[PDB]
Amino acid sequence: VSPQQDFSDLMKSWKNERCSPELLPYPHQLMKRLLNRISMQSQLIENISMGFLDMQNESKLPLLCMETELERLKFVIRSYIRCRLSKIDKFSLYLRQLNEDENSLISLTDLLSKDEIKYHDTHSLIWLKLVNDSILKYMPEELQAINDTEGSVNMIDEPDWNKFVFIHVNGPPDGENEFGKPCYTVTIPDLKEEVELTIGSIYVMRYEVIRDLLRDDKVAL
Amino acid sequence: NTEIIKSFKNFILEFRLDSQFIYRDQLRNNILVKNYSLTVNMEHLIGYNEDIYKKLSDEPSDIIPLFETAITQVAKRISINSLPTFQLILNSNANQIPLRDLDSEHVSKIVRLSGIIISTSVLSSRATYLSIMCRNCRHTTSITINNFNTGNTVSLPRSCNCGPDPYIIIHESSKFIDQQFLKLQEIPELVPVGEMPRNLTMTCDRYLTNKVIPGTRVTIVGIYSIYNSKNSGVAIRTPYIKILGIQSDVETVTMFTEEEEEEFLQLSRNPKLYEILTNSIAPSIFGNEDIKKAIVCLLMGGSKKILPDGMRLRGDINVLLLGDPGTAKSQLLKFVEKVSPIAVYTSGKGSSAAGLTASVQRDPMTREFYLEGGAMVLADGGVVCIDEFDKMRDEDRVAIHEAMEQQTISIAKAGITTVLNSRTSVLAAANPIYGRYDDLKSPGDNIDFQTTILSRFDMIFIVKDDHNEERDISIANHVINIHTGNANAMQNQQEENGSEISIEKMKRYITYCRLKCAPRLSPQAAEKLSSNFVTIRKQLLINELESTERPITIRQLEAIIRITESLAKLELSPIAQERHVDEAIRLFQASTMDAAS
Amino acid sequence: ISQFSEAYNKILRNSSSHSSCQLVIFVSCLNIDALCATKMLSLLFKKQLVQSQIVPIFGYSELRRHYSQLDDNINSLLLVGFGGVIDLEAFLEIDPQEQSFRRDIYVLDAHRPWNLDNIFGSQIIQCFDDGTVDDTLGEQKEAYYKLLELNDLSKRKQRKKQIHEYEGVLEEYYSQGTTVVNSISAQIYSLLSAIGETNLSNLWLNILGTTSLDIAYAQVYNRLYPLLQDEVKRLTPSSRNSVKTPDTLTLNIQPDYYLFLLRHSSLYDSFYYSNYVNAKLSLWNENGKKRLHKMFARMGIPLSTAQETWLYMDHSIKRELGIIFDKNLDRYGLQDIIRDGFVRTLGYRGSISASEFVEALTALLEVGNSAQKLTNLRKRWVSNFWLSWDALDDRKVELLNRGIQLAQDLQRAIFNTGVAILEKKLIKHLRIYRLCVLQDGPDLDLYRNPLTLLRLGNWLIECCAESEDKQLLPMVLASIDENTDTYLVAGLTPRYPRGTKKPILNNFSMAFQQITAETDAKVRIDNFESSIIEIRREDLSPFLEKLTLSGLL
Amino acid sequence: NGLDLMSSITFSQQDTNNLSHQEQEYLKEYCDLITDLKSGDLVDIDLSGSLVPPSDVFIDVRVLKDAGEIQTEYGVFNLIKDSQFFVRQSDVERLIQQGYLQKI
Amino acid sequence: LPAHLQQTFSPEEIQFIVENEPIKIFPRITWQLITTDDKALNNMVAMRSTEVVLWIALLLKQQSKCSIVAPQWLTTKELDRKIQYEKTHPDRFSELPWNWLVLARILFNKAKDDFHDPIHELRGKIQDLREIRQIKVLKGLKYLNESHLQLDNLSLLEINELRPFITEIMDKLREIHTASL
Ligand SMILES: Nc1ncnc2c1ncn2[C@@H]1O[C@H](COP(=O)(O)OP(=O)(O)OP(=O)(O)O)[C@@H](O)[C@H]1O
Repeated sequence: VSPQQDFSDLMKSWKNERCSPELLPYPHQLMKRLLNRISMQSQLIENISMGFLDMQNESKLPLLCMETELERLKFVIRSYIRCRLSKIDKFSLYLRQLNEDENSLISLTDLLSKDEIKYHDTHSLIWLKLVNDSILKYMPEELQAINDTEGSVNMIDEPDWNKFVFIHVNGPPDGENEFGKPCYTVTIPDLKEEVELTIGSIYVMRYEVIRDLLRDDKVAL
Repeated sequence: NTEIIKSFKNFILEFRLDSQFIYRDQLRNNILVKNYSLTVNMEHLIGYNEDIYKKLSDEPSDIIPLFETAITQVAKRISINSLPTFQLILNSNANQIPLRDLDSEHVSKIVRLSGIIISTSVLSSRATYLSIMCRNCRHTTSITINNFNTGNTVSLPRSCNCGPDPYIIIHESSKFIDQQFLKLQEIPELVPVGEMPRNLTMTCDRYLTNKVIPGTRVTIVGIYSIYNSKNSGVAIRTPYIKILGIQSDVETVTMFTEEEEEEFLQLSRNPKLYEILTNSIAPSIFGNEDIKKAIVCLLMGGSKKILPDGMRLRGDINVLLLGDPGTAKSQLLKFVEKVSPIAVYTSGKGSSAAGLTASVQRDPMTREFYLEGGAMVLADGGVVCIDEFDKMRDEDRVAIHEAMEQQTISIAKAGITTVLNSRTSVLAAANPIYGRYDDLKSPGDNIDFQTTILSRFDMIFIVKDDHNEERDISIANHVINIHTGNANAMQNQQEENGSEISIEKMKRYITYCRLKCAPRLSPQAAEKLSSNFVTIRKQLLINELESTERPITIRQLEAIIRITESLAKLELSPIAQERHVDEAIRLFQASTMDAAS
Repeated sequence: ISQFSEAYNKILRNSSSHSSCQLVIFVSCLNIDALCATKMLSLLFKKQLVQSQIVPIFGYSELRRHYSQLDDNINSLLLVGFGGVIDLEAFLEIDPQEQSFRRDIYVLDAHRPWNLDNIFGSQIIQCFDDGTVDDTLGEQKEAYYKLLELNDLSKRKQRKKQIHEYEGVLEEYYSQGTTVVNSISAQIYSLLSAIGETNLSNLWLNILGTTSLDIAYAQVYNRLYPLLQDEVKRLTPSSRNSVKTPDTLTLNIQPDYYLFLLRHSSLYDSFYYSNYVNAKLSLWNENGKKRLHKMFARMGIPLSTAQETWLYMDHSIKRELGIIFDKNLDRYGLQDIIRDGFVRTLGYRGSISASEFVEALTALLEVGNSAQKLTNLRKRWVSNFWLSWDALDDRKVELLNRGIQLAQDLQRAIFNTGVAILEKKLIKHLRIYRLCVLQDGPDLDLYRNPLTLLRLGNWLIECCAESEDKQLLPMVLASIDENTDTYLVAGLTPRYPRGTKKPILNNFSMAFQQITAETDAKVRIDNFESSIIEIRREDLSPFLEKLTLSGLL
Repeated sequence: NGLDLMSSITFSQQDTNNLSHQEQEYLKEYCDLITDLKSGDLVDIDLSGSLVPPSDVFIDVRVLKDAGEIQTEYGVFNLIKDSQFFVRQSDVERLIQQGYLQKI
Repeated sequence: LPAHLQQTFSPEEIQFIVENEPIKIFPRITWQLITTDDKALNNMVAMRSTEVVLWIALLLKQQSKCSIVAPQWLTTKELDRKIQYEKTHPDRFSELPWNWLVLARILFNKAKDDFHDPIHELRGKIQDLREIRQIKVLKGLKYLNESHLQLDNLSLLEINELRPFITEIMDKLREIHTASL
């Protein structure tokens, strides 16, 4: 739980999102371990600069390195929460359909935090109040709810579920569970032969052939 | 030499300015798309060594081939066989002695010129890689002929009892280059005492040919070597120019960069173009607002519909002026010549009207006929300009009737009978029967007999000579400003640099905005012109009851629909509007009542 | 009183925090030597890691409405060449506030007539008083030192007569002309050597400012032609050539000439300003094209490879000039051409020397763009100033050539009326000076900015640079372009034909105080340099009438 | 999304301020719905731009087309005409997107 | 909500993940570093290697009170063995420091006056490798099978440049293979 360890995991859990086709569970638990830290070190350099003001009725290094560092770490989470908004916007009709009827997944705390589901329900409301009174005044009585029955099925989902993404294999060498000849890797397609990864060779694949192996971070992006 | 070569493969892979490393970074970028060419830019070359330049600028032919072989080897290296040889393109800008140095020291020396190319020829073939067989022993060699002293650089040898010239030229493993024999004419302003100009001859290579149409200014760099043809007294020879790089001005086939239209898109977003061009076109013309609007729509044009049957609609306009002398009907016409992409100035006498369209002659090789000349074959897309439509009494009328309204001529002479294409646009300015008394008599007698030429034109201005005793003193104030003191060179650089458009930017501008957007008028706007026209014929026939005859027919009505298409090419909107179309009739309704007066 | 190493550490601690503890400098833009001194001071502050604020200022009446209204906690103001003569403390009052004051300025004036209140009376005015002048007006040690403290009416009257004796020695002082004795390149570069920062870019920068004064004096840079010869040898980067390196920015010395912009342009073009060298001999328009066609015409110059017969083929032809210019020694005696010269290179891209390089900076400062129109004109010169300061690094290249092509036509433009006024024959020798009033010829618009006018006089002082064994007085010109008769009139200096035995500075600024006090009907000193003032049309004709009688040389 | 005079949606597309003003209730809704999202984070992280990553601390910045006194916070910079600045990086992001300081 | 560069990375932040890896320095100077990823020291002894993160060391060279040491493969006498294992092997490229191209560009801007002869020698031995890598990639993608490629030693720069087309140019052909049946 060292702060170097408590940061390199964050960077790995930011880059993986930035080419993802679909959402991932928002790891709120590690964020709160550092949401206090960004307040504290700002407060640490808050008063410790003021002692340098009151010494002048020398050192210029140790102030400058502190000031640029924590805002640079602040820059990472600035992008990291905007791309959630950049992803939750389009997916709205799908995720409510995952959230309307009871099913295998709920929009949980480890899935989404407080403010974005406060954002989502309000923004999807005001979106519906643009199409209604300005456009759907002459909407007849089969086109009320905006979701596909049949015909053109595009008011439903983002089924981009075999978009290709470059993969870097970073399995922790402990043998442990060893199956293959060079190292322990597995694959299974839907149709083709099970030719697979070895250790760190960069490959290209679809998504549900790799969606299983990313719950356990043994292989990066 | 080999040593010299060792001094160029080791130079065109690490020459750079400060961390850009350019010459590897374009040679790779020219081997992907097939061009196989360099641009050395000799004034930028000098950073190595003045000696290696001076082994070039004092001696020829040897240097070009050694350099070419070095470049081919480097190109070959940037790969790992189908590898052709390359070609060079050199360019500098020292100064252009126009056509004056002829024999003194400028024989086989690097030189830079400026001219106007007028006459292209058909293509040809010379070889560059051969495979030669002997009769007696079936020997097999291969000889490459790259650079020239034309042919007869080296001939086929005698070596392999054995009879001489035992060798032949097969055609199974060969390559070929094309020459041009295009002819350069002097730019007709810089040899002035009293003399006619002269002409030279020049050939070139395939990967820099077919880059010129006749009617343009070009600058050109090359060699001044000498050939000798035995089809004149002393053993003489002839001059010609082997050329290297036509780094001329614009084409004047729509490939260019993106920043050229960036400002153009940044200007077209400002909706002030129409009112600002009337000032910015002609910076030395006192007003003349109604005529000035007509010239910018003539240069742009309309469209061309090949609608799904045989016929077509002639999508262009053709203005016509006439008026008193001293009222700018003539000096305005040289001004449209430079601003046009293609412009021809045959403005005098008609010039033997059968020779305006096409001409044949006995040709000295094979004693045959074909088609060579014409004043309308070279003026496609652009605009011609002529004058004096009174005292061409012989055959000007019979030579423009087929030339207009269909633009599909065909020569019925001794050889071919072919319908060659034309997309021309005419323009003229004439005189009435000495001007004043014509406008103080019965208002006919302008063209003495025929109205049939007037019905082919559509847009007609009539200027006059008032005696406004107020604005004329400003005109007398205007001419002394331009004529001496030359303060308009300093006034139109302190009002133009943020507001107006210079004279050469429009030549850049018009060729882009024509060749991109294909417009169409508004479909609900058709109620406007139909409601407009029905009273104009009533305004016509209210005059013929007064024993008055002549001219308005329906061809001008399908010209107004081209007029409203013209400013749509200016704004580059694919649809038209009604603020658009009401200003167009506002230009034509100031030339509807001209038939009454 | 201020040793050079002391004020650097003194100004260090007074503003070094990482907050808005800003120090600001002001700079006159109209002088070229004023610019280049400031540029090297900024970059050492970058590796001193301090915040800053750079504001130019051009108007001596505009100095009030930049400083004296927008100040919060600015403790360290800094000037370059502003208050050598006129006391700014009477101009801008500062009450004694907080002996160990709270707001501190320096000044970097470069002018010989100083003002003793600024150096003595240093409560806030901490001027650069180091070994600049060790003999700083040696009569000061009893003159005003008895003015500070000021039966006995036969003794005090003698003591007032001593004060009156001290009055005249302070009346002869503040009654001299001005110049710059030592350029501001000399001070700060010597200060940096006391700190010891070795970069040849500094050695490239500091020589430009002393090169700018090759037209307003003769021998101050002849005093420094030794003091660069050591530095190009002490800062020797290499003994070998060490070829093919595109970098390393090497320094050499080759003999260069007053036929300027030569290695950029065409040895042809000397065709204009070789007649300037014949205006430096005897003639400008009459016989020159009949005269010039032997010496500068070793060929009717070939334009086949001419771009590299002033670049490359001159290996043999300018070395023939190397053997022409000792047999053109006697041919006309024309020996204002041989000069030692200095040069820089780049590694590639052709050499550029420093003689022509100051020529591009002056011309590029010009072009590159009731009484309410002046604000939109006074804001133009500050803006186009800014597109020249950036032109001293390799981060920009492709606008340095724009001044090159704007050099060799404006000189053709400035000549195009100089030949007119010379054959107009309107130079009237009245008694002492010569008066010329350019009422209106053509092309009047290029004379609003004053920096063209000193060059126009620099060509016009040379048409009268014949023998003239009597009456060696410079002229005063006149022109007008805009409303209410602005008339930026100016004076010049007389020039020696390189034979200073008598260093004539100026006689006009003494008389300029008189006419700005007597008439008082639209007379102005709002323009910065004292050699240039303004005058009204109905007052410029009685301007000279008070000048033709007041002999103040 | 709020840097200076945010509620001023004027001097911008007034001819299409029959288009957008008739949909301003959505625009205003997004506006107000982004204001609380600037404060719904329990720690103040900026969301008004700054998308390009930082490089260093010290950046040469010029200014033009501007006047008046601005920047009441983080020290007043005394913004006067055509003046060079050479400052810390982290104070200029709320003015570059404002378009008052011009060049990096 | 960028909506401008979302599928990929701009080249202004691929350098941002490599600057947060450490290298060795030569310190000069004598709490001072409480950056939460710091390794502050006491009075620091010169002539001693220490693995320090790069971005503060770039800032440390601005004030100019230190000096960098080059990494172990940054001489021209060392890359010569790299350019022969590839010229005999058109199969793949063997041995790469995996972040090389973005490393030298930082190491030439303001890090030029440190090492013995980088200029006029090293950039010749770099730009050759900038293309011999990418000559190999043009033979590679013509061999595109279905959903299986083999890239072994690719930089972070080239993988940010093959990316934005190679995804959808095989995804679009993934339709006609799959949705055929
Ligand atoms: N409207 C005008 N504005 C400015 N200049 C004009 C105008 N009309 C004529 N001029 C001037 O007249 C001068 C000479 O014209 P020119 O002698 O060619 O007239 P012209 O040919 O007799 O007139 P027209 O073309 O009517 O016969 C030109 O320099 C031109 O500037």
